[PDB]
Amino acid sequence: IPGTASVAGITRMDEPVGELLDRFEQAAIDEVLGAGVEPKDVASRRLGR
Amino acid sequence: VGTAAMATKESTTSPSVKRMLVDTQGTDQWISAGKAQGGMASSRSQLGADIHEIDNSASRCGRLLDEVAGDAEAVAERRDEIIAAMAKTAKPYFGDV
Ligand SMILES: Cc1cc2nc3c(=O)[nH]c(=O)nc-3n(C[C@H](O)[C@H](O)[C@H](O)COP(=O)(O)O)c2cc1C
Repeated sequence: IPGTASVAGITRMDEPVGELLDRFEQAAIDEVLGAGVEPKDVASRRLGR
Repeated sequence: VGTAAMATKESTTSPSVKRMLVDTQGTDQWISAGKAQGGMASSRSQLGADIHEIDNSASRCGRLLDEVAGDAEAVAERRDEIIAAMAKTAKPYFGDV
């Protein structure tokens, strides 16, 4: 019972969830970094205050 | 992301299920109810809600039942075909009790 659009996304076998999601996010990481914007140093990922 | 993470190593889907999922390539357009496109099919559920399925024997049996369900005489007309369809799936019809 998968979705019709994302079945074509599945390509290989037994790829760990961590690597899969890391690549998912790294796509946007590279897309944003292509604009030439350096990152800023932050203590953690939440940064609520 | 739900679908892209099915064939993951930590997932408990059957290895044959994982291989079949990798093999099938779906469509980008909408799929009409009860029809199949690009190895992908859309059929109704037990309560009538629509479902997305891969085009396999179980999906074919489900679509046939959707074609048939709703009339006892319709079930009686094509009973043996329905028996064979279930016998092809993993939830087969019991014997003639
Ligand atoms: C096999 C499967 C089971 C799902 N079960 C639920 C569910 O129980 N409850 C829910 O709210 N969404 C459920 N979803 C939908 C997901 O929340 C999510 O919208 C979907 O996996 C995204 O599909 P996509 O990878 O094609 O973008 C399910 C999706 C799939 C593929």
